[PDB]
Amino acid sequence: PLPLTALSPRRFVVLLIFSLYSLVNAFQWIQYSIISNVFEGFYGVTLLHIDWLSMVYMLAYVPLIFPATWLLDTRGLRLTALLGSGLNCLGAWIKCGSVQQHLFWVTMLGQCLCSVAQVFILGLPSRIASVWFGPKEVSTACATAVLGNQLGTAVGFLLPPVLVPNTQNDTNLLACNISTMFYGTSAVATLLFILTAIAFKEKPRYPPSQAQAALQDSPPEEYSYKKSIRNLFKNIPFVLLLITYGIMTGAFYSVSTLLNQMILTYYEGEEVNAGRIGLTLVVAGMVGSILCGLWLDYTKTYKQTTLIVYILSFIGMVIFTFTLDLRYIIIVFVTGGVLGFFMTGYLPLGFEFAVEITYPESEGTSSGLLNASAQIFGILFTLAQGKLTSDYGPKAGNIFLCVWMFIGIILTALIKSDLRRH
Ligand SMILES: CC(C)CCC[C@@H](C)[C@H]1CC[C@H]2[C@@H]3CC=C4C[C@@H](OC(=O)CCC(=O)O)CC[C@]4(C)[C@H]3CC[C@]12C
Ligand SMILES: CC(C)CCC[C@@H](C)[C@H]1CC[C@H]2[C@@H]3CC=C4C[C@@H](OC(=O)CCC(=O)O)CC[C@]4(C)[C@H]3CC[C@]12C
Ligand SMILES: CC(C)CCC[C@@H](C)[C@H]1CC[C@H]2[C@@H]3CC=C4C[C@@H](OC(=O)CCC(=O)O)CC[C@]4(C)[C@H]3CC[C@]12C
Repeated sequence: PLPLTALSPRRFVVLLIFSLYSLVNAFQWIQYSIISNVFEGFYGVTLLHIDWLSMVYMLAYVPLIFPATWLLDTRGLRLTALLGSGLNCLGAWIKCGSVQQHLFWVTMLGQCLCSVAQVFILGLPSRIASVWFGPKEVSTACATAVLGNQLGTAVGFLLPPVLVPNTQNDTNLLACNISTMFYGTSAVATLLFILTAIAFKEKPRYPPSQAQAALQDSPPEEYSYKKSIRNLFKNIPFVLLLITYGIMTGAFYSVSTLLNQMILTYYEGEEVNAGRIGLTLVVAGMVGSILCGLWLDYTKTYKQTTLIVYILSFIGMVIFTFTLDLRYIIIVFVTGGVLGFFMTGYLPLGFEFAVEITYPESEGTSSGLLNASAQIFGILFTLAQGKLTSDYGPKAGNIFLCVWMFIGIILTALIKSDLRRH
């Protein structure tokens, strides 16, 4: 109680503003893929181009996460938030000027800018929660921050199909709809960036928590990211957890990117239904994350719960694979909901397991490695599954995903640890 601790209303504002612009970023990640056929027709490109529009996020994250983490640690929260918001706004504005049949590269540049923004955006939740919220409010603030990005992904799934119908016959109408969507996104991003500039302060006048007061009082300490990574790789259980988490997240990313292709293969004129399926998957994933966190809290064992969740995710993936072609959209809805539930439920559990197993290694390095593995696996799975679907049909790529999930289960079982919640 020696230092003075107080809570300011501005924290909520900050938690809102980030949760908004981060949301927007997530939207921009999946806007193209969900209507990938429409953009393919408009730009006269192949589906691989639209897949790369989504994979640029993953590609940009891998080489910039560690530099971004260092910048956040050294310069503070405000600079990172401003960078993320401004980059997202600039990417949206560039996309606004990319609405033409011969200007795909402008949209690619805007998407790359949004990808660079994501690197700054993704790391802010926990740091903001610690800096601006008290001990009891930290968990809720972090949950809201992550839910912002998840809701952004869900909205990116749902909205573009409604906003941009597949009017390939009329180029003017398609261009007008794409321009409307881009201008709306740009306006929202600009407003959020202005709000971040005006109100997003570095930290409150007084620390919200005693732990935050101690952290701020402590002098800065330099950390060697390379040494931390080398020590982490020595931990074979952590390597196995990294591989499994990357496999699962990459499978989710590949399914999200190629969902439109799989749905359009068997159901025609169902882009809106595909977006609804994606939104159902994301919402079920949120619910599964909450329920799996509760299950882990009750049972208190990382290994058993993680393995069971992985097995359930594999079963759901197989069910979706072998039910997609039944030509019933409701079955696709249910299977996608179950699959997203289990897949997104796995992610927090695996992340916590990897963070705890790596102790006392810095959480930043482990988080960066986990996310980089997720991005790499997502890129590889997206490429392989897209090629398989184009050449042999969605079932081949889905079976490839199922095989990778089975390999992930095998790796998870091989993990040797008795770690328990403390
Ligand atoms: C600044 C950071 C975020 C990195 C940004 C990198 C991108 C500008 C690069 C990385 C991978 C590239 C893609 C890698 C492979 C392809 C497939 C390629 O396909 C063809 O040329 C097919 C031609 C045919 O149809 O015969 C077209 C370019 C494209 C989309 C590339 C476009 C430019 C990309 C997205
Ligand atoms: C498990 C599979 C699927 C993914 C494995 C990924 C790693 C092997 C790669 C991915 C990103 C890489 C990092 C990307 C950027 C940098 C910054 C780079 O900075 C420097 O050159 C200076 C470092 C210093 O200050 O000592 C050092 C290597 C490092 C940490 C890299 C180390 C190796 C990493 C973690
Ligand atoms: C850990 C990594 C290295 C695993 C890689 C596994 C791939 C080599 C497998 C996984 C899914 C397989 C595909 C699943 C389904 C099919 C459909 C299949 O269709 C056919 O024409 C033959 C069967 C039939 O008659 O229906 C042809 C092989 C193919 C593309 C398979 C080719 C081999 C794939 C890509």
